[PDB]
Amino acid sequence: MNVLIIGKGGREHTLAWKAAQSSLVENVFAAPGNDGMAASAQLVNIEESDHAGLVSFAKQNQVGLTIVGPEVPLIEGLVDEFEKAGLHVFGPSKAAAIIEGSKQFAKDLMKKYDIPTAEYETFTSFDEAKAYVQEKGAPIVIKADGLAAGKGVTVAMTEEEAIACLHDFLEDEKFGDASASVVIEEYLSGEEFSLMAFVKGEKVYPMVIAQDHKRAFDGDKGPNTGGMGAYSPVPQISEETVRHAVETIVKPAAKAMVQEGRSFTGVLYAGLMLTENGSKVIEFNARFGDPETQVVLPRMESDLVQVLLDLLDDKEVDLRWKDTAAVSVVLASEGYPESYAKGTPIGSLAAETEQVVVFHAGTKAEGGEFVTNGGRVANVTAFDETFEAARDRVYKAVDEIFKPGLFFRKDIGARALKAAQ
Ligand SMILES: Nc1ncnc2c1ncn2[C@@H]1O[C@H](COP(=O)(O)OP(=O)(O)O)[C@@H](O)[C@H]1O
Ligand SMILES: [Mg+2]
Ligand SMILES: [Mg+2]
Ligand SMILES: [Mg+2]
Repeated sequence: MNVLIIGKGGREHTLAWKAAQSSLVENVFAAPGNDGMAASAQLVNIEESDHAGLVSFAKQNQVGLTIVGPEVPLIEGLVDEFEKAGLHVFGPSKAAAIIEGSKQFAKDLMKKYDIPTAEYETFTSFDEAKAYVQEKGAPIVIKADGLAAGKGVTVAMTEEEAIACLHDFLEDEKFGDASASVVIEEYLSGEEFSLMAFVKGEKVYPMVIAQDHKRAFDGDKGPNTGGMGAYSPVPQISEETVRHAVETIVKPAAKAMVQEGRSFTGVLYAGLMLTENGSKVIEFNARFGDPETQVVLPRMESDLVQVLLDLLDDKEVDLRWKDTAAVSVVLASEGYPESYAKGTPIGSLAAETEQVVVFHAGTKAEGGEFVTNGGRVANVTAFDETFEAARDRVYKAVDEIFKPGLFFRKDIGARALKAAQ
């Protein structure tokens, strides 16, 4: 079988990495992919907005299974297109991807279907939003409805902070139609973790959970990021905690989507907040998370390709997970999240430490080496029998392949490790 992974970041590398270990697969294509990915996936110069060249390529090159990595193509219906071409593909329809694409939709669905989440309202009028902020007071969370790039959530500690954001979103339309509408919801606290699951209709197959550092600098201070590293398992969250969110959140969400003419096949991502009231939904994503995938896929014992195939056909799925833990650290470019440097030489990026994989997020091959090719560059990930073992090993390799121009956090998984004792 030929498999087509789509996307260009660290998640897609892990996908190409895992698919390549599969015994069913003759060829793995990544489109576009990136240059660190090349031992795993024959790259393909079709960009991922290129739904037509992707469909055309896959149709003509006998792709038996396409996996779609990023959410925009899904939100914009790349899946529907492949199915029109008769192509076998893993991911949600444009109708299903709405569960991530419109946060209003997901807030409303959870409400309608009694799924635990922050209390909220959604606004299209700035005046009415502001009056609601002034009624509820701060803390309060201001969320753009549509994608907005990850940089469209503001946790406001003051009403002035909230009203400012409502001004950017609604009066200035910072994010266009993405911010044409706004979710305002209650501030929740606690441990945040990712619960991803393989979903098709009402069938849910949970994956092991992960946790990431969304914040730029150590001690979790600084602007937000797209992930500065993560790890799995999450020791300080019980096994019953997870089994419970699967039954009261994830399966109900899957079933809810079916019963709204929006049946969901793909990866459903529940980012969850374990509050003093129990687990609550911060948000759904409609695909593998980044960088959650880099620490979650390697722990899967099963063949992913076999797994997806049994899911798409409607057969018994045999999903087995490894006991080993994995921990991953992001090497980011100086300036990130804000304006960052492109072109920095960072060497071979290939550690000597064993039981390590560097998944490339932003990198180009140039000069026999790698240049920085993005805000977040690499995902030094390591595996081991227990958390802190793997945690110690990552930073070993972190300290091997590190080159000037990159930074990172030294405290990944540290707070979890402590609070786990
Ligand atoms: N209600 C909330 N209470 C506390 N923190 C929140 C809330 N909503 C979001 N956050 C924080 O903001 C981040 C981004 O919000 P999220 O809803 O997950 O949207 P995005 O798709 O942009 O990631 C989260 O990962 C979490 O750390
Ligand atoms: Mg998130
Ligand atoms: Mg999201
Ligand atoms: Mg079989």
